[PDB]
Amino acid sequence: RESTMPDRFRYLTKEAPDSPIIWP
Amino acid sequence: LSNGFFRSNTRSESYQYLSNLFISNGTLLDRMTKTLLKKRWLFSDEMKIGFM
Repeated sequence: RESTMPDRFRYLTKEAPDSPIIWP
Repeated sequence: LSNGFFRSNTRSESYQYLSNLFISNGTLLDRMTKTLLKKRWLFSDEMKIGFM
């Protein structure tokens, strides 16, 4: 697609996963 | 308006110096406008990297 978003700031648009709390 | 010809020559010398300076660094502006052509955005980091 065509947009006005710089390639440097693309990876900042996603949500990272998180490890569940290992201790319980 | 006797003060309309001094500023014209001041800007003329400014333009002549700018042209003489840009002639020596023509490759800089060349690679720079090509970098702006491929990568659609241009920040200060890419700016200083392309100053090489």
